[PDB]
Amino acid sequence: AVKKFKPYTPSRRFMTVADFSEITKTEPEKSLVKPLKKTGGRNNQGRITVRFRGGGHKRLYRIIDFKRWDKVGIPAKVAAIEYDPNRSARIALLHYVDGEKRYIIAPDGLQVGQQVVAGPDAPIQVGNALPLRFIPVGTVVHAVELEPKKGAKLARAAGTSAQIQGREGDYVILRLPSGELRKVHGECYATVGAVGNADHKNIVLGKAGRSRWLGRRPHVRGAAMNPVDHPHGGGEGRAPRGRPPASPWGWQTKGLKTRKRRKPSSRFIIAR
Amino acid sequence: MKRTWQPNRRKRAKTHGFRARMRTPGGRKVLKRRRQKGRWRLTPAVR
RNA sequence: CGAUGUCGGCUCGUCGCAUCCUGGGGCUGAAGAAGGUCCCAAGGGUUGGGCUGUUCGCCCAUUAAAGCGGCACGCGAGCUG
RNA sequence: GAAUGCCGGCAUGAGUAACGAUAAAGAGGGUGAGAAUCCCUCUCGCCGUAAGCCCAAGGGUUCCUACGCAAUGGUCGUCAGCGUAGGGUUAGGCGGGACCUAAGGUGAAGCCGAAAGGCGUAGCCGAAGGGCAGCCGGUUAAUAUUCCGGCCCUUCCCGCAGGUGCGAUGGGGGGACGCUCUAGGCUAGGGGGACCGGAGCCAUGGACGAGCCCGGCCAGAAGCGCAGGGUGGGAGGUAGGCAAAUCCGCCUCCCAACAAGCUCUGCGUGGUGGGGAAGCCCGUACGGGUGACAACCCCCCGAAGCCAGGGAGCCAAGAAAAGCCUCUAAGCACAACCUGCGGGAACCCGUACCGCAAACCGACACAGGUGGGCGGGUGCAAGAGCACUCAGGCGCGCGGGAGAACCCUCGCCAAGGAACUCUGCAAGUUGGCCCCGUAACUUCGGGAGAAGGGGUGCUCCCUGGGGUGAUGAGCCCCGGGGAGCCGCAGUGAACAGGCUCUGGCGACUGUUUACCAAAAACACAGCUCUCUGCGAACUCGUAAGAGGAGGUAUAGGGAGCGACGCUUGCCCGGUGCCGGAAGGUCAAGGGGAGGGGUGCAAGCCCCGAACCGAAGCCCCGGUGAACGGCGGCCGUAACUAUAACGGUCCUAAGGUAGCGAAAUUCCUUGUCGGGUAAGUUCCGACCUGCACGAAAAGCGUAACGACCGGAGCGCUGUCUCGGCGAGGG
RNA sequence: GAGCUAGCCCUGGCCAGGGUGAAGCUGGGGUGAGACCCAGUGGAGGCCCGAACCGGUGGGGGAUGCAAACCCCUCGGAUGA
RNA sequence: UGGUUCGUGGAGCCAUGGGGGAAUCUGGGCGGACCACCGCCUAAGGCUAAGUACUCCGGGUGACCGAUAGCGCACCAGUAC
RNA sequence: CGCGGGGUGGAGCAGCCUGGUAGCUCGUCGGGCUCAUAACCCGAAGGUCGUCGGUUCAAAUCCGGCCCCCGCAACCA
RNA sequence: AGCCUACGGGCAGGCGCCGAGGGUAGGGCCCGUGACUGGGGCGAAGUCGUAACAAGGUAGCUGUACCGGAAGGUGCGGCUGGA
RNA sequence: CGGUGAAAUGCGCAGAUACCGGGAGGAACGCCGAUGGCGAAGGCAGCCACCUGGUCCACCCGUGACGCUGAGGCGCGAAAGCG
Ligand SMILES: [Mg+2]
Ligand SMILES: [Mg+2]
Ligand SMILES: [Mg+2]
Ligand SMILES: [Mg+2]
Ligand SMILES: [Mg+2]
Ligand SMILES: [Mg+2]
Ligand SMILES: [Mg+2]
Ligand SMILES: [Mg+2]
Ligand SMILES: [Mg+2]
Ligand SMILES: [Mg+2]
Ligand SMILES: [Mg+2]
Ligand SMILES: [Mg+2]
Ligand SMILES: [Mg+2]
Ligand SMILES: [Mg+2]
Ligand SMILES: [Mg+2]
Ligand SMILES: [Mg+2]
Ligand SMILES: [Mg+2]
Ligand SMILES: [Mg+2]
Ligand SMILES: [Mg+2]
Ligand SMILES: [Mg+2]
Ligand SMILES: [Mg+2]
Ligand SMILES: [Mg+2]
Ligand SMILES: [Mg+2]
Ligand SMILES: [Mg+2]
Ligand SMILES: [Mg+2]
Ligand SMILES: [Mg+2]
Ligand SMILES: [Mg+2]
Ligand SMILES: [Mg+2]
Ligand SMILES: [Mg+2]
Ligand SMILES: [Mg+2]
Ligand SMILES: [Mg+2]
Ligand SMILES: [Mg+2]
Ligand SMILES: [Mg+2]
Ligand SMILES: [Mg+2]
Ligand SMILES: [Mg+2]
Ligand SMILES: [Mg+2]
Ligand SMILES: [Mg+2]
Ligand SMILES: [Mg+2]
Ligand SMILES: [Mg+2]
Ligand SMILES: [Mg+2]
Ligand SMILES: [Mg+2]
Ligand SMILES: [Mg+2]
Ligand SMILES: [Mg+2]
Ligand SMILES: [Mg+2]
Ligand SMILES: [Mg+2]
Ligand SMILES: [Mg+2]
Ligand SMILES: [Mg+2]
Ligand SMILES: [Mg+2]
Ligand SMILES: [Mg+2]
Ligand SMILES: [Mg+2]
Ligand SMILES: [Mg+2]
Ligand SMILES: [Mg+2]
Ligand SMILES: [Mg+2]
Ligand SMILES: [Mg+2]
Ligand SMILES: [Mg+2]
Ligand SMILES: [Mg+2]
Ligand SMILES: [Mg+2]
Ligand SMILES: [Mg+2]
Ligand SMILES: [Mg+2]
Ligand SMILES: [Mg+2]
Ligand SMILES: [Mg+2]
Ligand SMILES: [Mg+2]
Ligand SMILES: [Mg+2]
Ligand SMILES: [Mg+2]
Ligand SMILES: [Mg+2]
Ligand SMILES: [Mg+2]
Ligand SMILES: [Mg+2]
Ligand SMILES: [Mg+2]
Ligand SMILES: [Mg+2]
Ligand SMILES: [Mg+2]
Ligand SMILES: [Mg+2]
Ligand SMILES: [Mg+2]
Ligand SMILES: [Mg+2]
Ligand SMILES: [Mg+2]
Ligand SMILES: [Mg+2]
Ligand SMILES: [Mg+2]
Ligand SMILES: [Mg+2]
Ligand SMILES: [Mg+2]
Ligand SMILES: [Mg+2]
Ligand SMILES: [Mg+2]
Ligand SMILES: [Mg+2]
Ligand SMILES: [Mg+2]
Ligand SMILES: [Mg+2]
Ligand SMILES: [Mg+2]
Ligand SMILES: [Mg+2]
Ligand SMILES: [Mg+2]
Ligand SMILES: [Mg+2]
Ligand SMILES: [Mg+2]
Ligand SMILES: [Mg+2]
Ligand SMILES: [Mg+2]
Ligand SMILES: [Mg+2]
Ligand SMILES: [Mg+2]
Ligand SMILES: [Mg+2]
Ligand SMILES: [Mg+2]
Ligand SMILES: [Mg+2]
Ligand SMILES: [Mg+2]
Ligand SMILES: [Mg+2]
Ligand SMILES: [Mg+2]
Ligand SMILES: [Mg+2]
Ligand SMILES: [Mg+2]
Ligand SMILES: [Mg+2]
Ligand SMILES: [Mg+2]
Ligand SMILES: [Mg+2]
Ligand SMILES: [Mg+2]
Ligand SMILES: [Mg+2]
Ligand SMILES: [Mg+2]
Ligand SMILES: [Mg+2]
Ligand SMILES: [Mg+2]
Ligand SMILES: [Mg+2]
Ligand SMILES: [Mg+2]
Ligand SMILES: [Mg+2]
Ligand SMILES: [Mg+2]
Ligand SMILES: [Mg+2]
Ligand SMILES: [Mg+2]
Ligand SMILES: [Mg+2]
Ligand SMILES: [Mg+2]
Ligand SMILES: [Mg+2]
Ligand SMILES: [Mg+2]
Ligand SMILES: [Mg+2]
Ligand SMILES: [Mg+2]
Ligand SMILES: [Mg+2]
Ligand SMILES: [Mg+2]
Ligand SMILES: [Mg+2]
Ligand SMILES: [Mg+2]
Ligand SMILES: [Mg+2]
Ligand SMILES: [Mg+2]
Ligand SMILES: [Mg+2]
Ligand SMILES: [Mg+2]
Ligand SMILES: [Mg+2]
Ligand SMILES: [Mg+2]
Ligand SMILES: [Mg+2]
Ligand SMILES: [Mg+2]
Ligand SMILES: [Mg+2]
Ligand SMILES: [Mg+2]
Ligand SMILES: [Mg+2]
Ligand SMILES: [Mg+2]
Ligand SMILES: [Mg+2]
Ligand SMILES: [Mg+2]
Ligand SMILES: [Mg+2]
Ligand SMILES: [Mg+2]
Ligand SMILES: [Mg+2]
Ligand SMILES: [Mg+2]
Ligand SMILES: [Mg+2]
Ligand SMILES: [Mg+2]
Ligand SMILES: [Mg+2]
Ligand SMILES: [Mg+2]
Ligand SMILES: [Mg+2]
Ligand SMILES: [Mg+2]
Ligand SMILES: [Mg+2]
Ligand SMILES: [Mg+2]
Ligand SMILES: [Mg+2]
Ligand SMILES: [Mg+2]
Ligand SMILES: [Mg+2]
Ligand SMILES: [Mg+2]
Ligand SMILES: [Mg+2]
Ligand SMILES: [Mg+2]
Ligand SMILES: [Mg+2]
Ligand SMILES: [Mg+2]
Ligand SMILES: [Mg+2]
Ligand SMILES: [Mg+2]
Ligand SMILES: [Mg+2]
Ligand SMILES: [Mg+2]
Ligand SMILES: [Mg+2]
Ligand SMILES: [Mg+2]
Ligand SMILES: [Mg+2]
Ligand SMILES: [Mg+2]
Ligand SMILES: [Mg+2]
Ligand SMILES: [Mg+2]
Ligand SMILES: [Mg+2]
Ligand SMILES: [Mg+2]
Ligand SMILES: [Mg+2]
Ligand SMILES: [Mg+2]
Ligand SMILES: [Mg+2]
Ligand SMILES: [Mg+2]
Ligand SMILES: [Mg+2]
Ligand SMILES: [Mg+2]
Ligand SMILES: [Mg+2]
Ligand SMILES: [Mg+2]
Ligand SMILES: [Mg+2]
Ligand SMILES: [Mg+2]
Ligand SMILES: [Mg+2]
Ligand SMILES: [Mg+2]
Ligand SMILES: [Mg+2]
Ligand SMILES: [Mg+2]
Ligand SMILES: [Mg+2]
Ligand SMILES: [Mg+2]
Ligand SMILES: [Mg+2]
Ligand SMILES: [Mg+2]
Ligand SMILES: [Mg+2]
Ligand SMILES: [Mg+2]
Ligand SMILES: [Mg+2]
Ligand SMILES: [Mg+2]
Ligand SMILES: [Mg+2]
Ligand SMILES: [Mg+2]
Ligand SMILES: [Mg+2]
Ligand SMILES: [Mg+2]
Ligand SMILES: [Mg+2]
Ligand SMILES: [Mg+2]
Ligand SMILES: [Mg+2]
Ligand SMILES: [Mg+2]
Ligand SMILES: [Mg+2]
Ligand SMILES: [Mg+2]
Ligand SMILES: [Mg+2]
Ligand SMILES: [Mg+2]
Ligand SMILES: [Mg+2]
Ligand SMILES: [Mg+2]
Ligand SMILES: [Mg+2]
Ligand SMILES: [Mg+2]
Ligand SMILES: [Mg+2]
Ligand SMILES: [Mg+2]
Ligand SMILES: [Mg+2]
Ligand SMILES: [Mg+2]
Ligand SMILES: [Mg+2]
Ligand SMILES: [Mg+2]
Ligand SMILES: [Mg+2]
Ligand SMILES: [Mg+2]
Ligand SMILES: [Mg+2]
Ligand SMILES: [Mg+2]
Ligand SMILES: [Mg+2]
Ligand SMILES: [Mg+2]
Ligand SMILES: [Mg+2]
Repeated sequence: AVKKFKPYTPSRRFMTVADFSEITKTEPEKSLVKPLKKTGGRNNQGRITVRFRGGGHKRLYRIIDFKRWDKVGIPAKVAAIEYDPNRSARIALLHYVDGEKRYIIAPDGLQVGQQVVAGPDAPIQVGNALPLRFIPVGTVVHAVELEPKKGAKLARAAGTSAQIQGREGDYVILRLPSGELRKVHGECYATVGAVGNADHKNIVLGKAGRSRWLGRRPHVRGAAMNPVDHPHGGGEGRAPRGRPPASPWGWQTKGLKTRKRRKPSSRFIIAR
Repeated sequence: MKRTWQPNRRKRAKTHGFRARMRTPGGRKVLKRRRQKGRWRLTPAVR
């Protein structure tokens, strides 16, 4: 349940902050993990590439175990649920009985002291990683690989979930959070359970401040630019965009599909 | 009000310096053009 | 067109008369008072506000009257804008 | 002889404008060929969270002294930041380097590019960040944490003395961190004192008095003392920390739970060293002496600074590396490393001076700009605000008279109060604190400082709380009640809201046309559409590579709308986009019916129709919070008027809700109603909407606005309608 | 050529003094348990007044200027985009 | 595709980026599509003086200048600024 | 004052470009159905094609002139 | 600073609180009134349609929601005052 | 092929309708079923488990008048509607 404010100043009657009750008494982070400073940058080697980024609070990166085949059959116990500012979801600190400490994406219902195992064994309960080959049909799964032994690259944001629908030979088909039925390999590891912190959907920023704090700089409409800047720009008061709506670079923005149709990955995709 | 020339030995040396001219092939001709006409100073005198 | 600043207001005026008043006068369908119209007459005077950027105009309260025009639609090396 | 010609010279305006903040000068005396302008003294004025001190950048001899005044100085000049010459900058501890890393730059391996060159892991470079050992005084005309004096430290290298498995750029810990609010004890700084030490002074009516005036400090090893920060100690087992570890990490019983103990700071006191006024006397620009054998004590206020890696709360979740401690690997365990002592060795660069400005950036000795620290006292509730004033520094490098117009900047005014005017533009009224008291509306926060009021000084009396002192006096912080005094007036000077009612737009804080526009424009939280399943879409680049992102549909891009409430209607005919293994057309290519050129012929060379031939287009469907569009003419009801009703025509469908003479209305100052004595503006209505209308959104909406309009109260030189006075010209 | 200007990255600094008083904590109340209501504490916020600081709203001055954007009064923000 | 006078032209020759792809004297290219005849050369490796171009440099000469001319500089000029 | 569309039976539209034909729907008139009306069924009439000319053998039709009606335009100072 | 007939007294007079009332400012309730506007009742033979009463020719009524010149229609659920 | 009183719109030679096989998803639970049952009403239906309330019978065991109603308040409250 996201916690709300009273209108003692404007832009707090709408502002909403996430419930931080599941974050246990581990508010500062864990060294020997998180060894990296995050490189702040909006631009590649010079020019800006993705527009309207900059500012925002300073962040240290938490390194996350997406390769859960490192520790097959080696259990761990959850000792912390922590805040990762690099992500929409929360992270969980695993103490392996092996002795090594690792961060993981924190699923829904995962509580502290619960132990979690990875591998072909490690029964079907939240937090455990298995290959998609062994997980029963109809179960809910996150942290899914698309190709085996390349890293978890699916169903990682808050509240997201992928559902196993069936098998075709050595491939398993998944309903992805978009609704796309994608046919991904059987040996791809994937962590059972939904992601959780699904209330990230409901948080209202209240003001421009919380966007600037997250590094979202003000987005400028093409209607208010000039014909040298944007296709929509120019004219006297509030031109109605005078053409099929386009990007600053000319490509149309409403309906024009932009994936390569000749992709080799198109014969693994079934739905929207 | 604040004007254009806000001096800095660091900036002047690292921008208009001999070791900066010698990196780029464009700045190498700046030295060629100045030696061939007889400039007493190929570089802004930075101290 | 190698530059003649444009409306309106303000300040300062000055001139024409085909005269709004005051002065003189003929006719009147002028009894008297108040009028009408025409002639002589410019010496002087020709209000304060509401609306509008406005000139003009419509109003309000008066007045002897609340005149029309010219002067680069007088006047920005005088003002405003 | 002309080209607003080029170059140089000299004229006119003209002894005219000006001489650079209205902080302000007067006299006496020196020097001097020459003094308003240089030096000295007395008097006056100005700054004083600076116009005063200390740094950094930048400037580069401007610093000090001697001799000088051609030019520089907006005048003069004996003066100078000016000319000639000489002198002056002293570091193991300050800053930087023989240390480290951040962004970024660079770059062996590697990738890429016609060439030049573009990337790029490790590494290297890269600093107000991390690390690291000096405090107090005195000397020079000019340097000092640099020289000197006292006290105190840091690295090495070489020796002896005592310990231990020693030992890496490798493993681990630590370094190491946000914002806001803050608790305890200190310190910096400050106020008072009958106490202590001092030259001196009793003036002009009074005072020989706990009188006046001035001063009552600084640093300081170990040891203590007081605050405070960091840390648990054993045993096993151990697959992880890319070899190995006894170290770290993970389990499992035992022992404390705590600063008890180990360190580590800070602050006092500490052997001892040093400083030390006012006033008086002199040979200088400047300092010297005595005052002193100086005293060097006690209270109170007290930080934003210290203990510091303190605590609490919150979300927007808060550098890296080296030094440092520990662990082992080669090797080595005669080596080596640790602790204590002794001796010796400690290099390079900066160091003057200006430094909110006459020395920097503005062509100028330019009213502009320039980052960090100290920035005293008194009063006003507080405060870096305001007024005066310590220390300190200035009177701004043209002056002297006059007392016109006119101008700037001021001050005041009879009666009237906006009649001024585009507009109360400007100017004025209000103005601090305490206490009453406060409407519609409201999103229940607000609106609110609504509005509108009252008290404000001084003296005397009684009396309630705290803080530091022991519960007490004292010093300080807040209060309550009573009785009186004076003036026109008590925030007695300076700093310090005019208020209300009602509309438009925009929700709001915010951004914008450096240098005529700050807005109703932009942005904004939030809504919707659409693309993108990850070597994502999109963006830069030929490429490599990179952003997106060390992200993964609750994510990322693009587009529009722009809090919030109630809503967003019909048209897919044309355009865009989306979906259609049919069909038509369709280029290269395949294919060869058939024909041509040469050969004596094998042959060689040309064309060349059926037919097979993609995307695209045509065709078929869909789609509006995609581009867009959303009718005309007639007649009809109990008087007149109008038309709920009907007829016909066309369209892809013919504007629904909600608004409406509006930021939209031409005719138009439309017509009614309200405000006025009078209202082309304003407000409320009607609807004949030239030419509103639903995300280029529609209608509303509390709060908000240096936005735009209308009105009213208070007040006023805006005006009737001017007058007087002041200072700079 | 980014020593002016715009944006972003790395690393430091600055924001006197007052007001208002959100969440949360303690106690009392309420209930069958709650919701919730009271005080006391607490000190939130692109909150309020207002210096430094950052701007540049209205007017006046300036116009071969002190100044190729200045000066005076007035004014906005001033813990945050 | 480029070069050549050749801009697709009857478009050869000479180089080529792309696809297919031989032969060794009875072998191969060329003589401006092409075919026959008649002739000329012998590709898919390389080197090679001299004659030719220029004038930082020294000399000779000038119906060249003579300090606003002649080089931007006759002068300590690529200086001051 | 300009540019281009239109005036056709009582109403609303066709027919014009390509001349010899004026058609559609409603309405009017007469008769059916009903008890009567509306609805419906059957059968009829009705147009100087805005006026003035000239073109042709012949004009709603083609060409000019006026009178009406509709739409756009009327800018830069 | 006055006047008194028996004076550490009396009167006149002065000051102070309260004070009817007048003024200023903001609220509460009520009454009249206003261009225009909503709906109501009645009125004469007006216009449009036929919703309900007979299975009223679509059984009716209802709460709600949306739409339509208007009765009204339709969606969801309910009722017997219907079969 | 759909559909109807009859038709039309519509769907389909791009391969519809009818048939088979597999897959996805959502809603409601046929037969039992009733003139039934349960609940204070609204209302409640495939099956399983857990947590849970009301209620009936016998035995006449204990308390022993603790009882009835109920303005307020409080909770529940079909369908439609709202975030
Ligand atoms: Mg680290
Ligand atoms: Mg880079
Ligand atoms: Mg670069
Ligand atoms: Mg935008
Ligand atoms: Mg624009
Ligand atoms: Mg551009
Ligand atoms: Mg364009
Ligand atoms: Mg363009
Ligand atoms: Mg002209
Ligand atoms: Mg001329
Ligand atoms: Mg006359
Ligand atoms: Mg007369
Ligand atoms: Mg007369
Ligand atoms: Mg008479
Ligand atoms: Mg007469
Ligand atoms: Mg006016
Ligand atoms: Mg005129
Ligand atoms: Mg005149
Ligand atoms: Mg004229
Ligand atoms: Mg004129
Ligand atoms: Mg002028
Ligand atoms: Mg004028
Ligand atoms: Mg104007
Ligand atoms: Mg103006
Ligand atoms: Mg001539
Ligand atoms: Mg000449
Ligand atoms: Mg000229
Ligand atoms: Mg000249
Ligand atoms: Mg002269
Ligand atoms: Mg003179
Ligand atoms: Mg003159
Ligand atoms: Mg003069
Ligand atoms: Mg003068
Ligand atoms: Mg001066
Ligand atoms: Mg003398
Ligand atoms: Mg420095
Ligand atoms: Mg320096
Ligand atoms: Mg200089
Ligand atoms: Mg010099
Ligand atoms: Mg000097
Ligand atoms: Mg001298
Ligand atoms: Mg001189
Ligand atoms: Mg000389
Ligand atoms: Mg001079
Ligand atoms: Mg000067
Ligand atoms: Mg002399
Ligand atoms: Mg000198
Ligand atoms: Mg060395
Ligand atoms: Mg060395
Ligand atoms: Mg180094
Ligand atoms: Mg290193
Ligand atoms: Mg190369
Ligand atoms: Mg490089
Ligand atoms: Mg380095
Ligand atoms: Mg370095
Ligand atoms: Mg450093
Ligand atoms: Mg440092
Ligand atoms: Mg140091
Ligand atoms: Mg000095
Ligand atoms: Mg010293
Ligand atoms: Mg060891
Ligand atoms: Mg070591
Ligand atoms: Mg480490
Ligand atoms: Mg390390
Ligand atoms: Mg001290
Ligand atoms: Mg002290
Ligand atoms: Mg004494
Ligand atoms: Mg005396
Ligand atoms: Mg003292
Ligand atoms: Mg001490
Ligand atoms: Mg232990
Ligand atoms: Mg190991
Ligand atoms: Mg403790
Ligand atoms: Mg000590
Ligand atoms: Mg002394
Ligand atoms: Mg002295
Ligand atoms: Mg802390
Ligand atoms: Mg390193
Ligand atoms: Mg240590
Ligand atoms: Mg020095
Ligand atoms: Mg110095
Ligand atoms: Mg300073
Ligand atoms: Mg200067
Ligand atoms: Mg200078
Ligand atoms: Mg200048
Ligand atoms: Mg000066
Ligand atoms: Mg200033
Ligand atoms: Mg400054
Ligand atoms: Mg201070
Ligand atoms: Mg002070
Ligand atoms: Mg006082
Ligand atoms: Mg104050
Ligand atoms: Mg301070
Ligand atoms: Mg003063
Ligand atoms: Mg002084
Ligand atoms: Mg001066
Ligand atoms: Mg006076
Ligand atoms: Mg007056
Ligand atoms: Mg008066
Ligand atoms: Mg008045
Ligand atoms: Mg007026
Ligand atoms: Mg007037
Ligand atoms: Mg106004
Ligand atoms: Mg004003
Ligand atoms: Mg006042
Ligand atoms: Mg009110
Ligand atoms: Mg209001
Ligand atoms: Mg309030
Ligand atoms: Mg008040
Ligand atoms: Mg108000
Ligand atoms: Mg007094
Ligand atoms: Mg105490
Ligand atoms: Mg104290
Ligand atoms: Mg008083
Ligand atoms: Mg004031
Ligand atoms: Mg308003
Ligand atoms: Mg308006
Ligand atoms: Mg501007
Ligand atoms: Mg400009
Ligand atoms: Mg503004
Ligand atoms: Mg919205
Ligand atoms: Mg790039
Ligand atoms: Mg590209
Ligand atoms: Mg990439
Ligand atoms: Mg990245
Ligand atoms: Mg987006
Ligand atoms: Mg999106
Ligand atoms: Mg918009
Ligand atoms: Mg907008
Ligand atoms: Mg509302
Ligand atoms: Mg719409
Ligand atoms: Mg359409
Ligand atoms: Mg379409
Ligand atoms: Mg279509
Ligand atoms: Mg279509
Ligand atoms: Mg298509
Ligand atoms: Mg072909
Ligand atoms: Mg062929
Ligand atoms: Mg095709
Ligand atoms: Mg009628
Ligand atoms: Mg009709
Ligand atoms: Mg409609
Ligand atoms: Mg309009
Ligand atoms: Mg008025
Ligand atoms: Mg009126
Ligand atoms: Mg009116
Ligand atoms: Mg109105
Ligand atoms: Mg209207
Ligand atoms: Mg609009
Ligand atoms: Mg729209
Ligand atoms: Mg809008
Ligand atoms: Mg509106
Ligand atoms: Mg709105
Ligand atoms: Mg509003
Ligand atoms: Mg505003
Ligand atoms: Mg604002
Ligand atoms: Mg207003
Ligand atoms: Mg005046
Ligand atoms: Mg005067
Ligand atoms: Mg004067
Ligand atoms: Mg810059
Ligand atoms: Mg910059
Ligand atoms: Mg505060
Ligand atoms: Mg509270
Ligand atoms: Mg606060
Ligand atoms: Mg604020
Ligand atoms: Mg504000
Ligand atoms: Mg303020
Ligand atoms: Mg400061
Ligand atoms: Mg600034
Ligand atoms: Mg201004
Ligand atoms: Mg402006
Ligand atoms: Mg101005
Ligand atoms: Mg304000
Ligand atoms: Mg403020
Ligand atoms: Mg060619
Ligand atoms: Mg060719
Ligand atoms: Mg050609
Ligand atoms: Mg050719
Ligand atoms: Mg080839
Ligand atoms: Mg060949
Ligand atoms: Mg050939
Ligand atoms: Mg040949
Ligand atoms: Mg030939
Ligand atoms: Mg040949
Ligand atoms: Mg050869
Ligand atoms: Mg060769
Ligand atoms: Mg040659
Ligand atoms: Mg020569
Ligand atoms: Mg020359
Ligand atoms: Mg000569
Ligand atoms: Mg027609
Ligand atoms: Mg027609
Ligand atoms: Mg009939
Ligand atoms: Mg009938
Ligand atoms: Mg023009
Ligand atoms: Mg134009
Ligand atoms: Mg007595
Ligand atoms: Mg009395
Ligand atoms: Mg009273
Ligand atoms: Mg009263
Ligand atoms: Mg009273
Ligand atoms: Mg009275
Ligand atoms: Mg009253
Ligand atoms: Mg009341
Ligand atoms: Mg009323
Ligand atoms: Mg019915
Ligand atoms: Mg019926
Ligand atoms: Mg019925
Ligand atoms: Mg219903
Ligand atoms: Mg319907
Ligand atoms: Mg029903
Ligand atoms: Mg019935
Ligand atoms: Mg029945
Ligand atoms: Mg099937
Ligand atoms: Mg579905
Ligand atoms: Mg039960
Ligand atoms: Mg019994
Ligand atoms: Mg429901
Ligand atoms: Mg719903
Ligand atoms: Mg709705």
